[PDB]
Amino acid sequence: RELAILATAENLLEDRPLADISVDDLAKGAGISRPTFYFYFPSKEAVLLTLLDRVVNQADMALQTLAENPADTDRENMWRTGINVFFETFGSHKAVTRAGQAARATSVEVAELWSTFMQKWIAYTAAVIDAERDRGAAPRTLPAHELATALNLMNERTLFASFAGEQPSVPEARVLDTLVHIWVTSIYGE
Amino acid sequence: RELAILATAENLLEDRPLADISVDDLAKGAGISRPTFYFYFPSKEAVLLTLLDRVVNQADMALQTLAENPADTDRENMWRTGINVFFETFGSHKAVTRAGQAARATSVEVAELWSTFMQKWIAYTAAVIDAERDRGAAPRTLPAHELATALNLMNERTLFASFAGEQPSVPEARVLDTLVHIWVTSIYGE
Ligand SMILES: CC(C)N1CCC2(CC1)CC(=O)c1cc(-c3ccc(C(=O)NCc4ccccc4)cc3)ccc1O2
Ligand SMILES: CC(C)N1CCC2(CC1)CC(=O)c1cc(-c3ccc(C(=O)NCc4ccccc4)cc3)ccc1O2
Repeated sequence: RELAILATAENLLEDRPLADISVDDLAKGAGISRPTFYFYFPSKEAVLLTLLDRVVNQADMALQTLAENPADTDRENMWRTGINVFFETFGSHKAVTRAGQAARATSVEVAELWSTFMQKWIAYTAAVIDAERDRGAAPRTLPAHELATALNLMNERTLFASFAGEQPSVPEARVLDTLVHIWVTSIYGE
Repeated sequence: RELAILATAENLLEDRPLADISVDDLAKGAGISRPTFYFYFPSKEAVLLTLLDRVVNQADMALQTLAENPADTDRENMWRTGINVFFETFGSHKAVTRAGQAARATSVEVAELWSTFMQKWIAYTAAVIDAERDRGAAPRTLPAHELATALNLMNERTLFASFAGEQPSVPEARVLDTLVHIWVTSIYGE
């Protein structure tokens, strides 16, 4: 029933925003009463928070698997494989991504959830850039953590604008090549 | 009196969000009645739209002046000078920038205003990258317009996160050097 509320909410977010979705709409869809819904979730906001949490953790766990299982290819394809975890994971959950992003303005818990994982992904990127510099593969240019921060923020804004079909945006079919180019040139360039 | 409403609103946005500012608060501050306020502006939303419009046009006009008056320095400093128009202009109007950005979620007019200028600044960046490639200064890598789009979206997200003191963010004293590095390496790198 928890899963049916989550699936119903993800389905309804494809067609319209959270503002335009009611607890009644969510309960109706999961085959339960308004009061039974409130046993599982304090609000329609708490339902989005859970969905965004699953997407963010799915992305995180897939990046952990990648880190532990290095791909055997040139650095450019190694980087593409990694940026692709975020392209595929968030790109398979566009509605939750769109509404998760809006909800950062209004929800302290969503803002904190996003803040914690971005800190984690930036720190991993900084550690990878430092390891590439120690092994002599990348030159010592910007502070690694400041470079990693800007490249992660770029990816957040650029992936999400592509997913939303925003004007302006990189066409979704071109966004992965675009971000890999900028990571590789900015990390390895003198 | 229009100017006094605008100045009052900019002042009040330093201390709290638009949601927490009333028409009465804006009228009080400009030394006028609620009804006299509504002669000048249909809403507190229309007041933000005007303020964001002044900032965006101040940025645009400063970039036009730069384009017409090339700085006489190496390419790296030419690019820094340009990114600095956005750093200084939006950085001198942090509260309007912060609330202008939030208001994109809720205001079609703010979303369209932002969309028009980003299209204009991306097109200028694409034309500059193409001119650098025609003169043999930059290699033909990514489509210029897709590169320009990603670099402009990076700058929007990275400048605004710095201004807001977001976690995570590039410290404001480091953000200009960070974006110039990534523009120069991604535009001139092979
Ligand atoms: C060549 C060798 C030295 N590398 C190859 C790559 C790897 C191991 C060592 C393995 C990997 O996969 C990898 C991945 C990231 C990464 C990618 C993208 C984001 C990213 O886009 N985050 C912003 C974001 C968040 C949420 C929504 C949208 C955007 C973050 C980190 C960094 C470093 C890596 O090292
Ligand atoms: C070396 C020679 C070939 N160039 C030198 C630079 C120049 C002439 C030719 C002159 C210039 O000043 C210049 C500036 C931009 C520019 C910079 C930043 C943004 C930018 O950050 N926009 C996103 C944004 C919007 C609003 C808030 C925050 C961020 C856009 C365009 C591009 C191209 C230029 O050509």
